[PDB]
Amino acid sequence: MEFIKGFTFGWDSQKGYFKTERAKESLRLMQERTASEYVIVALAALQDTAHSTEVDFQGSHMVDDDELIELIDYAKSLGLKVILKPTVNCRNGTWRAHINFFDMDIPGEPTWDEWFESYINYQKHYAKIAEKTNCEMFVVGCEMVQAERREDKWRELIAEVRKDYRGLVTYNTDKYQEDNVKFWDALDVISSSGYYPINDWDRQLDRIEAVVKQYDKPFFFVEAGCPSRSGSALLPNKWDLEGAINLQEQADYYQVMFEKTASRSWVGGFGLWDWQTYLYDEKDATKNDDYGVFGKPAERVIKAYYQSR
Repeated sequence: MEFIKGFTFGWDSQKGYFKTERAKESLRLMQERTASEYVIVALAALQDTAHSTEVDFQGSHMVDDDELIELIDYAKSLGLKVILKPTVNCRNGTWRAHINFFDMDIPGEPTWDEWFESYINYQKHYAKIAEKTNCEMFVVGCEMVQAERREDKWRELIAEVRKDYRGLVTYNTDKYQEDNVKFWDALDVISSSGYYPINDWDRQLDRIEAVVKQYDKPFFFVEAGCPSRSGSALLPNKWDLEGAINLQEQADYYQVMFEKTASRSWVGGFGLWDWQTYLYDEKDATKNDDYGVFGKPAERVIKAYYQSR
């Protein structure tokens, strides 16, 4: 596997976003300003709470199949490779790492089999799209920490995805959880959200290196990045961190992340987080405290390193 110079796209998208010209424009800017060669198209189905059972991918929150195929087709037209990442959020705000049910099946109660029935049908639907558009990779889940223990149901899901998609298949685990997943053998690539503190890269990379050396599969940080806020470089996963705007902090994180990881040949790339479909105007970049790199010093750090290799 080649080093994945990737960037995440579309996380802000709702139904209709991908029909628009500005969506196509945000994508080209992302390729030109970053030198990304892969785009990770991250989408979010909806379920009501962390313990609901119906996973909704048809509502206004979700792009339609045709505008998704247009957008992927466009990315490939720009010369991009495409990684398709369909995940789930909760309407009540709960981070999906908490989706979880009783180990036992209780009569009046939601079960793992119900949630996996819906989530697998969600997954199969976009596996079919990943195959017909020839996506290079498909990531069947994202940061499902409390659900990772159901390795039986995940392999069932993976099996169902393989019936629909011939390509590379991975699961996206959370920071510090790279070894929590006991089903990497059923997959082709290992990937985590590498939101690691700016002062802790040596210890964490060393920990992950021992884990991936057991598997003989490529690995990459399918999520990684940092808001431009004071305090963000210590907790870069915290999207809602409270801090003053700080563009240098974001660039410093990126600069150290690449220094620390360029030495590990097993770090197989990044899905940097994240590039919005509806991009803010450049004039506004210096006032943006968010993950975006457009028009910030970090934009130049990322492209320079993606040039490096």
